Amino acid sequence: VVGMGIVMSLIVLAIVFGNVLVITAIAKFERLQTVTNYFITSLACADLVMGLAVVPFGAAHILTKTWTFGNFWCEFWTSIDVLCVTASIETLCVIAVDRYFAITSPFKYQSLLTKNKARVIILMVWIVSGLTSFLPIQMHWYRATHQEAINCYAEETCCDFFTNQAYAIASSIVSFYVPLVIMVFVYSRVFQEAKRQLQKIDKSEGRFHHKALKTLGIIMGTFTLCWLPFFIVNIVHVIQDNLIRKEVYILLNWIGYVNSGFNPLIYCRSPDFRIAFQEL
Amino acid sequence: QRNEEKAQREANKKIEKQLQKDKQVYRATHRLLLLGAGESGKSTIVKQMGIFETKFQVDKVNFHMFDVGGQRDERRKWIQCFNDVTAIIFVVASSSYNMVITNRLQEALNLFKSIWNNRWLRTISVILFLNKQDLLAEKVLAGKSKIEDYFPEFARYTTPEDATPEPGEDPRVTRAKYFIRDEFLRISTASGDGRHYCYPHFTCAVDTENIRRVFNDCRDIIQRMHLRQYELL
Amino acid sequence: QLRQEAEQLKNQIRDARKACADATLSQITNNIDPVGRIQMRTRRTLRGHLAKIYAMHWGTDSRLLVSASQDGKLIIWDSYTTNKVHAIPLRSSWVMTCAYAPSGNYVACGGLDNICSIYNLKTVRVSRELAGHTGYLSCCRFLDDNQIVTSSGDTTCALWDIETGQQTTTFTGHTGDVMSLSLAPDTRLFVSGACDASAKLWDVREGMCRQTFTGHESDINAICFFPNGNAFATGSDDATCRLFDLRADQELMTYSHDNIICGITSVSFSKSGRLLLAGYDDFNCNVWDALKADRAGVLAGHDNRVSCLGVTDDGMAVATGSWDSFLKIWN
Amino acid sequence: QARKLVEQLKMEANIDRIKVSKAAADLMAYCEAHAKEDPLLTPVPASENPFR
Ligand SMILES: Nc1nc2c(ncn2[C@@H]2O[C@H](COP(=O)(O)OP(=O)(O)OP(=O)(O)O)[C@@H](O)[C@H]2O)c(=O)[nH]1
Ligand SMILES: CN[C@@H]1CCc2c(ccc(O)c2O)[C@H]1O
Repeated sequence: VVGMGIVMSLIVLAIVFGNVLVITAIAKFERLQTVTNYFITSLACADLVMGLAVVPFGAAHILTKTWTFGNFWCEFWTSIDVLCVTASIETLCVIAVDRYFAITSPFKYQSLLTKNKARVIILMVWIVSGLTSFLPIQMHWYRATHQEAINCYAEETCCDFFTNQAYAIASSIVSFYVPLVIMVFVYSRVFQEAKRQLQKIDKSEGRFHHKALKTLGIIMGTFTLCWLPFFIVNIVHVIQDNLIRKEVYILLNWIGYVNSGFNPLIYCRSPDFRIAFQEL
Repeated sequence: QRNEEKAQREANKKIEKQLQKDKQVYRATHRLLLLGAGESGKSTIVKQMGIFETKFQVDKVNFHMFDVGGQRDERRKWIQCFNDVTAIIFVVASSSYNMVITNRLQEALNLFKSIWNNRWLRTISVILFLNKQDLLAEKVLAGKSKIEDYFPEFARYTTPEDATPEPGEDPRVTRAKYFIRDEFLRISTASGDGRHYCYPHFTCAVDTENIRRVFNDCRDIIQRMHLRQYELL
Repeated sequence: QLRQEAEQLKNQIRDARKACADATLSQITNNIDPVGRIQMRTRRTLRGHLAKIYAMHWGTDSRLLVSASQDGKLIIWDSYTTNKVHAIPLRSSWVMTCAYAPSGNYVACGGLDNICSIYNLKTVRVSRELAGHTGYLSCCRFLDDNQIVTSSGDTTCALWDIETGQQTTTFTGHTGDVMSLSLAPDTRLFVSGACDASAKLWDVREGMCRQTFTGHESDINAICFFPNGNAFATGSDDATCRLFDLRADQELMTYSHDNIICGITSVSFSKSGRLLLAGYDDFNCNVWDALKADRAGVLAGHDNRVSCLGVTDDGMAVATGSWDSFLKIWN
Repeated sequence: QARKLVEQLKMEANIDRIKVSKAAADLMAYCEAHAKEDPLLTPVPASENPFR
């Protein structure tokens, strides 16, 4: 337990530093303010909120093995967890669809995406995440019914997660399983277009004269490896009881959290962004 | 007092609204620059489809062409203004290898090399039209003139394996056409690396497929730019 | 025959120039106190242009100014409150210069259409079109309410009559494109720098060339009179500036640095004639010392190449324009 | 065309020229005399600055 605090103190610092740097670099310089960069700001805001108001309280609760903040703060913390996770995941699908539209139809891309439409889309995404998280949890439509659930809800010092079979399925479907297929289809089409363009170039100037695969592999693999096992066990532990332990659940959930710190290292590797970072 | 301030604010609001309205029209049009050597056929190719500008629409897309013919200086100090165009159209008469006017193709090649290697024009692609195909075929069929007299390297040149000659093409006319196209592509490929490319076409004065060719080339140009921006290409 | 006589005359001129160089400006100004450190901060930023900017001219009242952009617009600002006053749409989208009349009644324009156009502000509509040049316009300046001097790319300059649209006189002698000009304070002479690395001192009343200076090594992009009227400065694309004297008829000082390799797009003096502000291709502006040739400040608030630069008549502010479609007022 | 150039050089050859020291002294005197009324040289108080 001595080194656990040391290792968990670095995650908060990394998340906060990366997201603060990204937000400050976007806000300070006018040349970086485009339509595409609006979604990155929302993703950074969600990751920053997760790094600030989620990781420290969870780490303290794990270390002390007791929730010393009554019963209101446990529910508020759970609502914030769900809200931040959903709002972070949906922005990746938004960005993927944006790139799909930008590459597949280049003539109509300028007219399709505007500042007002981007703002409307971001507001809709955040509203949907809030409806998924805050509305059911605070209205007590997610609690379970077994004796252990009642006992843990009664205790003020105990704050554990118990849900009914329908809520887990609905939340997993809304948060993870719907964006995944959309992103897979989008990136398949993008890879096809890139391959076609490369073939045309080679057929044109082949006599005188890998990147897409690596980029797509990074983008898909990071997200899938970070968030896939948790949303499998989230249904496994309700379908088949007495099959999933608590420590495994916590470990997979925390593996999911650290994906919020890797985001600035994937969506902000641009010469303009690097120059902006250097100027700071 | 505030009486002048209110009128100033109203005028500023009206001007800003007009500018916002005009920005949408400005951002959804494509500008093209038309260049060519002397007697190459710029006027004939533009009529079929200080300064001269034409506007045409294909597939509900707005296009806007320019033809700078008012200035005929050997140097081009006005070439730095056209550093934000979609593409450049270069027209050359490929059937003028025996006109002294160094012959004409040498001057055209030098002009193409100078345009390609320019500080401001380092991210603009070129659509290349090799005009006057029928005259080139007629010259090749006749034995009066030989290309090796003016271009010695043609003697050791051989037709590339990847070719698409039409049924009416003789083995010699195809060889000459591909020799000239390769002569241009050799200069094209050496200088740039991924930033901008060249699109060569064989054109005469009776075909009416040039608008489709420009449309497809511009679509490819924008698609490649977007692919390269995201590091997918 | 004639060529030998021309060479002999050139040698005689060169020998005559060398006999009058008793001392140097750098030697005389050794004991004067240095200007020190000068720092300028942006006060206003103007937005509204959809494309890059080439031209800008201050008003006589030191409050209004005009600007021209590639999108085909001509906007008049109010630097005190940042309020757009006018927006004139242009027939041709390729504009390269603009000017603002001394009385504020009219504004001129020109570009790649080989035509100079005058607009009546206090009537906005086109008032007169001047044609006859066979090359793109590079500059235009108002002598008074009824006269204007223009230069074009056909190696000639002309003096126009707006009322009738006729060239009163024409100036010839350059072997390259004329790139800029500037009028004397009393409006009796003017200078023009061309693309053959030479500048000449013309006479408006007579119509003849009086002096020629050939100190540079490449194209000349900018020119500006000293406030006194007995000197001027030029800026070429070889990253050098030079100060010429009319009476001594030779170069006095050179403003160059070893860390600058980019070209110069515009120059301008100050109210007292002590500072010299020059814009460069490396996205920033440098401030020199006229009597020392020592750099004394840098203005680095732009994100693209600086194309124009101007100082107000009262010497209260400096305006700059760039290719990112933004103007900035420094103080 | 050569005759015109010869005439131009002949006209330009006969011009009086003054000492470089005199011109430098005149420029220095003008700069020194008009140094007080230069808002860009000596910064102006913020009371009389219309841009701030
Ligand atoms: N026989 C034949 N002549 C052609 C063909 N294409 C172009 N031409 C020549 O083109 C000429 C028509 O004038 P343009 O092609 O516009 O030449 P231009 O007006 O001088 O154009 P620029 O030199 O670029 O300014 C005719 O006299 C033809 O000789 C062709 O396919 N067949
Ligand atoms: C306690 N951590 C929570 C538990 C369940 C859950 C999470 C995230 C998104 C969801 O849709 C969920 O249902 C996890 O972050």
